[PDB]
Amino acid sequence: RRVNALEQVVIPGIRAQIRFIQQVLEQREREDTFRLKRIKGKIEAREAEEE
Amino acid sequence: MIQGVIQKIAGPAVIAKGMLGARMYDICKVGEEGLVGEIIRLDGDTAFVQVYEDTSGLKVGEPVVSTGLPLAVELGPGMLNGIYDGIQRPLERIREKTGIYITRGVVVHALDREKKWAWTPMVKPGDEVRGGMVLGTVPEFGFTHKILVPPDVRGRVKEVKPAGEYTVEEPVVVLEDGTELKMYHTWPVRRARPVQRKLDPNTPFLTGMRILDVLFPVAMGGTAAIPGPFGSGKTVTQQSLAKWSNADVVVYVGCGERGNEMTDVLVEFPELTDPKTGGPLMHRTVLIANTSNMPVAAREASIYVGVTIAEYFRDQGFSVALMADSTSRWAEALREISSRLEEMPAEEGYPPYLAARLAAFYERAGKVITLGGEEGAVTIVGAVSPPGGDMSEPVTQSTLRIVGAFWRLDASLAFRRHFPAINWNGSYSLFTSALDPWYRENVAEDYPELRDAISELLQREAGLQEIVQLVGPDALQDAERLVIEVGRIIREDFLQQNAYHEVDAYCSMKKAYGIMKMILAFYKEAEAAIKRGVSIDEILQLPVLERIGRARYVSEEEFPAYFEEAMKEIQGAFKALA
Amino acid sequence: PVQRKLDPNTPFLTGMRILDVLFPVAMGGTAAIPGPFGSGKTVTQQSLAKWSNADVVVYVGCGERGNEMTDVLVEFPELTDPKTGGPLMHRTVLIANTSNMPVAAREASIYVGVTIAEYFRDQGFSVALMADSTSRWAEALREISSRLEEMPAEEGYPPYLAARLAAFYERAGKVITLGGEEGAVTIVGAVSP
Amino acid sequence: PVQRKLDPNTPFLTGMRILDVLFPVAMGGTAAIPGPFGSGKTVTQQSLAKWSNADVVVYVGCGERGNEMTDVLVEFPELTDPKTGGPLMHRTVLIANTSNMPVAAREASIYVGVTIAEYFRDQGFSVALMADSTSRWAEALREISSRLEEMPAEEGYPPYLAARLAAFYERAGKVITLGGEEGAVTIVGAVSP
Amino acid sequence: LLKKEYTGITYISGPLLFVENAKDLAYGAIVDIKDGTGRVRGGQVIEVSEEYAVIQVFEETTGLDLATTSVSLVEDVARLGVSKEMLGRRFNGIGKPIDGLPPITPEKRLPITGLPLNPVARRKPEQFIQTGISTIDVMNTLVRGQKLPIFSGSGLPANEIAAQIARQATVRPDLSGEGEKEEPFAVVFAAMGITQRELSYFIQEFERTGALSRSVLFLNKADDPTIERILTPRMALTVAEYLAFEHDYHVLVILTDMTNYCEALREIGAAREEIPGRRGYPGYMYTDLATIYERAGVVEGKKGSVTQIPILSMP
Amino acid sequence: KKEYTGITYISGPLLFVENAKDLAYGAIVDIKDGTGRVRGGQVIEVSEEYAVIQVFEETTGLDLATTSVSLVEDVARLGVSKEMLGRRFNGIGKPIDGLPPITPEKRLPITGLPLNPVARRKPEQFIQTGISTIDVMNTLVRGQKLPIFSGSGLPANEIAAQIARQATVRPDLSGEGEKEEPFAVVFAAMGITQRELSYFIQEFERTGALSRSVLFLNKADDPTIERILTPRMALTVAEYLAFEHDYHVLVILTDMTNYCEALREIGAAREEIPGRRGYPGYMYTDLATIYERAGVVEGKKGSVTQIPILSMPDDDRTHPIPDLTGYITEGQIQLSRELHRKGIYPPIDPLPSLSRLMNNGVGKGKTREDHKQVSDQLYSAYANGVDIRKLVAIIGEDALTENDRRYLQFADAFERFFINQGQQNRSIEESLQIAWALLSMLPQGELKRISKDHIGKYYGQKLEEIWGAP
Ligand SMILES: Nc1ncnc2c1ncn2[C@@H]1O[C@H](COP(=O)(O)OP(=O)(O)OP(=O)(O)O)[C@@H](O)[C@H]1O
Ligand SMILES: Nc1ncnc2c1ncn2[C@@H]1O[C@H](COP(=O)(O)OP(=O)(O)OP(=O)(O)O)[C@@H](O)[C@H]1O
Ligand SMILES: Nc1ncnc2c1ncn2[C@@H]1O[C@H](COP(=O)(O)OP(=O)(O)O)[C@@H](O)[C@H]1O
Ligand SMILES: [Mg+2]
Ligand SMILES: [Mg+2]
Ligand SMILES: [Mg+2]
Repeated sequence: RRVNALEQVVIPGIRAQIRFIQQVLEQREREDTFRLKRIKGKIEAREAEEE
Repeated sequence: MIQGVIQKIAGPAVIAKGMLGARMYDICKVGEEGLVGEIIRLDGDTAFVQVYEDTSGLKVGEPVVSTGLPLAVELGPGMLNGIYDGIQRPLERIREKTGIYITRGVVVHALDREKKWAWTPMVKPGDEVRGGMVLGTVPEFGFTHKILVPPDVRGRVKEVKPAGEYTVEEPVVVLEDGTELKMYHTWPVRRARPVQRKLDPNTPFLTGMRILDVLFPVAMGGTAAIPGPFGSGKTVTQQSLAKWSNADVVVYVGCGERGNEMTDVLVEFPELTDPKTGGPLMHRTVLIANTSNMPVAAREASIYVGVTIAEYFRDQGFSVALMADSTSRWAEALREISSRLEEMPAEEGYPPYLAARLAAFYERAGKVITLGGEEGAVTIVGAVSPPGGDMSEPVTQSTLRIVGAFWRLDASLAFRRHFPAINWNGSYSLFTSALDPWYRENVAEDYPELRDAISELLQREAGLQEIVQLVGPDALQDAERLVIEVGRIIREDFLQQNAYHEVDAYCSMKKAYGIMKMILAFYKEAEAAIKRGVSIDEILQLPVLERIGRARYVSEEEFPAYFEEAMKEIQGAFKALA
Repeated sequence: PVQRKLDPNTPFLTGMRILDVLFPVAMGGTAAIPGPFGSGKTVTQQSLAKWSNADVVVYVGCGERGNEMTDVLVEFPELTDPKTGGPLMHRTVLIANTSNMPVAAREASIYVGVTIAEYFRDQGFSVALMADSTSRWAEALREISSRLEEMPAEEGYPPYLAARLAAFYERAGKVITLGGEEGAVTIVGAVSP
Repeated sequence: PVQRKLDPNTPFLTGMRILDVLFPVAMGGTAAIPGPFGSGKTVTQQSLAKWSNADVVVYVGCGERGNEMTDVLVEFPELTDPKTGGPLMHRTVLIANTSNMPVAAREASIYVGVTIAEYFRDQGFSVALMADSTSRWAEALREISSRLEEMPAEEGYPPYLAARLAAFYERAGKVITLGGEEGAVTIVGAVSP
Repeated sequence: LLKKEYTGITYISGPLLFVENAKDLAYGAIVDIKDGTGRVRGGQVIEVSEEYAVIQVFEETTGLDLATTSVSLVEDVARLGVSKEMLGRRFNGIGKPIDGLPPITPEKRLPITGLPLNPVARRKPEQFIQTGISTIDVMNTLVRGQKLPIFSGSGLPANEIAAQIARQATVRPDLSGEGEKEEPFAVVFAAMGITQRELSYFIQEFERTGALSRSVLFLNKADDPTIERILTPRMALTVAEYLAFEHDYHVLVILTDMTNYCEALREIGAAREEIPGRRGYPGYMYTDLATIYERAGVVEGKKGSVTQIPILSMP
Repeated sequence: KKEYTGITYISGPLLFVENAKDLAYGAIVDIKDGTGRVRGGQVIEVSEEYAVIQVFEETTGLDLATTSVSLVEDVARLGVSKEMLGRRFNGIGKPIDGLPPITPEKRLPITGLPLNPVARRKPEQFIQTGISTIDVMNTLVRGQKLPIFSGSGLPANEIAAQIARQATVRPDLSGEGEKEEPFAVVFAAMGITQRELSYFIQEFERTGALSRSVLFLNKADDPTIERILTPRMALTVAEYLAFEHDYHVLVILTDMTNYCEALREIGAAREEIPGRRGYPGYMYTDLATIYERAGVVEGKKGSVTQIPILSMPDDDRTHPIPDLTGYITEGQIQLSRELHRKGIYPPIDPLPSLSRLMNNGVGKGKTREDHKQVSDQLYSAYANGVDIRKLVAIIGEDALTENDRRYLQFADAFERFFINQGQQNRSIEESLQIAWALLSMLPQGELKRISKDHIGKYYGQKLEEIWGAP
């Protein structure tokens, strides 16, 4: 009974939690990449363009 | 073509001004040395190029000269028995003039310009020609290389050169409009070569591995994928397919390999022999080698050059097998190239167009009717290396959507030294029904029934695993013990295969069919003896079990006598019992 | 404008046992009903529209299916008002903006519905306002802010998302009108995470 | 400048059993104590300042509470020096820059404290330097970098953050002074992730 | 008819190119791009301003330059020519026949985006469709005017189920009592991201039984340009709506794989360069999917109907 | 000679100089100010109107009125010689031992030229490092790239110093006896502290191993560009010695994590967009230009062997730096925290360790012929023992059979004697003798993986013969 409970209950839950955390971290990385792109685009907008 | 000057250098990106008239994705020669690059952005009078090599030492004001053509490959005689990089440069001819290193800016030609070829024209003046037909033949090793008119060229023949010894640069046929046709032509690697019609595959791609061609076969012209963790046996299986396949021409592509692992294949291959004619193995193969230290542009375009060469050899009526080793390391090169372009990466860091490129690579295979009226085929087998062994990687899931076979490798069998470590539960093949008519005319009329019986016997053992996990095998009933022992017999006598053995490395269809027949006959006799009623311990003691075990290691032309003796030996041993 | 706001002390009878007994809502309160797809938000809101004791019901279909709107358009005239005996459609105001309609009109539908609900409150009636989905309004705000090249806060939403939701939900409550009578507005909004 | 560095071969006694036994720190070594809020970094550092065998203790409150500085200013004059017998405040130098103080002065306080500690090292003493939090220094560097319109590192910090932290921790050690004596500086830093 | 060409190309990068003096190009217009070699590509205006107009290219920009390139206008709104003779034909998801037959002669030209239906003009669905599957027809019966997707997996046989439903679908008027007269039934089969083997399987399955005589096929392959995958379901829905609401047909629309459509939409959405959504997919994907699914239903005062069965594989 | 005074912008590690179109990309420049102090710099961007220069060290004394810039060299070059053996350098070639600078026989670019794949040959000879867990089970072959994975508190520096102090070749076991082979060790340290510097100097100078070694040492407070350039100088020296004087060299990189962090800082300072987890997207290419410079070349007698050392940031093997390293190298050696906390040194755990090129360098004609089967048997027996040990804790020692007790005693004796060798220096014969003595605890015939001839020849030696010096 203990073996069946461990093999059918706890491991899929832990795996799903790991998957959720990985997705959240990946989304945060994508957002910070977008922010870095925007601030670089603002950097080039003044020094290389204005008089 | 358009010539300009260097305006700004910021690493691998060079801005060249005065390049009005240049086209996108053209090849440019940057600087005085002549470094190559690709135009990736046109803006007014300036163009953005990306140099492949190192840009250290360059100065502002150096000339930039464009070539006017995208990345292309020279297709013609002299590609067989050749070693190339990712951008089709002969490594042997580079070493003869440079040394042990590869200096930047070295210039070589893909096809040798000083070797004489025997020319035999087939057309005559006054004929009307179109793209894809045959103008003549050229003897190359064991093959007759056909000279094909380029696909986009049509016209009327004006003058034909007579027979003799000519180089590849001699214009053999000149058309009425002034166009000159030579022994070679150039084709962009990103454009698929057109054909007339695609056909359904109906012939098996024989591999020499028992489980591959028996349980999960692949038709000639299909696609297969072999993923697995580290140490599973991907490279050994791929080079076994290179050595023992029944394909006419083999193209081996290595992207981002390690130096010593590339050296292993580059050394062992000249020592091998062709299984068909007995000549050298390298006379039928084209090698593309890229270790980790050539630039990322040559590593990324390695698979398209190989598939273009395979498509060119398909248009001559041959049957070509293409093996791409570790496409997961091509995905890394693609990811790096996309990272240098700031292209907003998708999940797991890969660009969103990875699936499109993977589909574009894998959909060039198939059996077609060529523009010359002949039948050709290209078979692609790709190896995938997941990072942690999980098949949820985007590369693995993208490859799973389009391939017709899936030879999954398991790390559990690799730990127990069970080779090839192919999980037969997790594998599948979508070509069994198509090749079912072919099996019953060339091997035996009852081969599919034998294969289904073997698969059913393997499936029955897997349903008993929860029984042997609680109690020991000896505690089981005799009926279940029989299927357990016959499953062990199958696993250790049919699925197991040694790639480094003298005779076990190659196995034909009839030998495997005879082994399956012997196993099923033993199972039937044991079931009958159980039905009369004997102890299972006496059955397992029988010395005919040794004959089935040693049936793997008997050579090819001694097998029929061995099988004939064993077929009656099983019966003779089983009648001499209670 | 209003004169004063009062403490709600009379229940909003929804006609559903679990909502009316275990987790009651008052005559001037606000409620939220989140859940995944196919859980029962629309059925609960339509049952509240059919069976509640509110005088006037305002239904806002912000970015939802059009078949759910045709259902209300067809079946409601056949039914009966629980407290007057007339047709059920005679006390119902419908604001519809389906999912294939322009995105920018989702916010305007919510504001129009809440303004109409406040207008009916000033005459002394008790009004129940139901929003089919407040997530589509947030999606519209996200799209508008993306067109304005603004800096997103979390998951692409503008940083002022909470202010709009606070301003929308604060319009409900039992008040003493400028005319001197008593009126109340209840808001039950559904969230689709 | 110094004349020659020396190998560490003498322990720095702190008075805490676990730190003195299981995870020792040399007289010229460096240590770091990170943890969440309420875990006991300030109590441990104050116990180290009270009970260590160092001749001179320099305490740097980079961006922290002023109540802790009031605690140190009040309690220390009534305590006894372990190796002298006089008041404990006669061997201690405090540099205080609280959280409500201007942000740009957080960077200067660390350098002032380490310069004073190096000055007391040149006279042949053994000096213990305590940094209340270098995370406040990193946050100040991030705050100043926003006004310069730079492209930052992983979590918004400037790319030169790892150089400043390395240059700060390399000032510790047991040396031979230019005057021929021998002194050492030990640095204990706290991190607030 | 006269044609106008613009040669003011000033900037080419990635999928985009800028045209200088294109003030008369309407927003969302369809253009074609001709290079020096004579090859013609396609594009769409995604932003038009006073200084320049932004046109994204449907395919790769290889071979384009700033001198010989010219841009011309094809039509302000993308349209498709439809006819009643399209039953029994196969198309590539863009309008080009692939069966080798001569092209059809259009009777009307309809925009592929369509228009939203008035909720007042709708009516409630009240009649069922027999599909030949007991688990569907008894427990979860399909209603004329419903959109009922099928959630599948990687190794599950979704294609065989789609083929069986396309073959066995019918409407039975004898169980309604409204007379046993013929109610015309048609099937629109849209497939995108489909490999060559699946294409051959679908063609053979439709040809063997004879169900091709009442069906229109739009087939998009994996190696095709990613814009044809986006435009594939809209053309099929336009044809289905035309047939149902102008010829009293009871049509059935089957979309083979929405996952490939979402992948193509994510690939296209990188040109606009906006903040991504939950897992890299665009944040407007709900509206884009709603513009497809919400085109089915029934209309008061009309006899026809449109029914959709999307199919997707859950990752 | 020519000096540029058109400075227009100074901020952080960057300065712009106008009218400098004559400077080549990647050049080295000297920055001079009014106080006479001279700093170094490198050109990272050249344009038609100004050039961008990244400056080593801080920029405290610079101003826009008195600063001038002069050119030093177009390409960063190093002067190599055979007299560099026995010397120490600071990572850019400047000596730090007080000895006069060396006279160069040649000047070479520190950037590497890729080797021709058709010019290499398969490695076939082993290196005796003096450690049983490496010599026996994870054999290092001349021309292999075998990294070492360590943690935060694990003693990787001690292992590196011991390997560099005990490394040697054994020509008496290869073929017929061969001839004398020169051997050298190139040591590169990146981002080390003063304590590690003193430990390395004391370890190298106390045994005479300095006479055959070259040291490139970079401190933590040194500029990061010197940390970037540190391994390339060492690899240039190794390539010169191996392929111009027939030396068998061994290269040790002490910390590649510091190199990766310095690369990240340089990429961030040059305004580039990072890739996965904040690291630059070209880190796979940059790391490949360092690892793939090792190997052996057909037609030459010398060889280059690399032993990179890197620390996993949080004991995670899915981190990009350990993940990309395994994509290039030929295996790994993993240290264990559990063995370290039990007092076992060196704490090498053989269960996850793996050497890919082991089979080529062992067998008949090169070391003893029973090597492979003995290693496999030891691995299998240890794998059984580590499971019997945890079964004991639940079911007790008296609930097992006798052979499980033998396996448990084998595992304990293995951990006590084979792995825990201390500061000894063991030859391959001594390690094989100890391995065969450990296999005598197991019953005869239980060793399935070994043939009967080797069992007949070698089984039967008592373990207590090592009791003279265990
Ligand atoms: N109280 C109920 N009694 C009976 N059936 C119910 C009840 N609530 C829900 N259902 C059933 O469940 C279905 C849920 O549909 P509903 O429109 O309420 O979902 P939803 O939560 O609004 O989802 P979506 O976000 O997809 O619009 C109903 O169509 C009905 O079949
Ligand atoms: N050694 C100790 N003995 C007894 N109590 C202790 C000890 N260390 C900590 N505490 C208790 O735990 C509390 C932790 O507060 P403290 O000021 O040490 O937090 P901190 O870790 O420095 O946090 P912050 O990051 O917020 O400054 C102390 O106020 C005290 O009550
Ligand atoms: N068919 C086989 N017969 C014998 N040994 C095999 C077989 N397949 C794999 N192996 C062993 O497994 C190992 C697998 O390594 P390799 O195939 O080179 O890399 P990977 O499996 O990681 O792609 C090889 O060292 C080889 O000795
Ligand atoms: Mg491999
Ligand atoms: Mg709903
Ligand atoms: Mg504190």
